[PDB]
Amino acid sequence: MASDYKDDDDKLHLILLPATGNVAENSPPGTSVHKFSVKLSASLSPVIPGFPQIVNSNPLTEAFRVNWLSGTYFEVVTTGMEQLDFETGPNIFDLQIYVKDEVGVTDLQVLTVQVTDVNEPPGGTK
Ligand SMILES: [Ca+2]
Ligand SMILES: [Ca+2]
Ligand SMILES: [Ca+2]
Repeated sequence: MASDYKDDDDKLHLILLPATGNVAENSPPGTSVHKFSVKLSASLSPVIPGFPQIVNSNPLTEAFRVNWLSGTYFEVVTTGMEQLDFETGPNIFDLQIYVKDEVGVTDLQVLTVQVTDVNEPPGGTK
């Protein structure tokens, strides 16, 4: 009926199956965690600034954003409103990302973000 039908073949989909992310704790500011690509639409029309979209996240975590590098290439950037601390406890969170083109294409995916403990500098507060 529909499930048997290859619905994916006759529709546009993102390049690089989603989705994983991993950075060395919150040590690097504004450093991309992972990059994802989108298949070129037949229309190939340009998209407005702020490529769609972050719909949800697994709490408690605030330090991520979407960076549209160009055309159909983008990556998630770390260190936003607040920084992430390993000592807090949580090390992984899933981000529900919604993707929409100008033509009206749609796709929802989950992006896991991992936090890795980073060693403090040899010099610092005594
Ligand atoms: Ca740590
Ligand atoms: Ca630390
Ligand atoms: Ca450490």
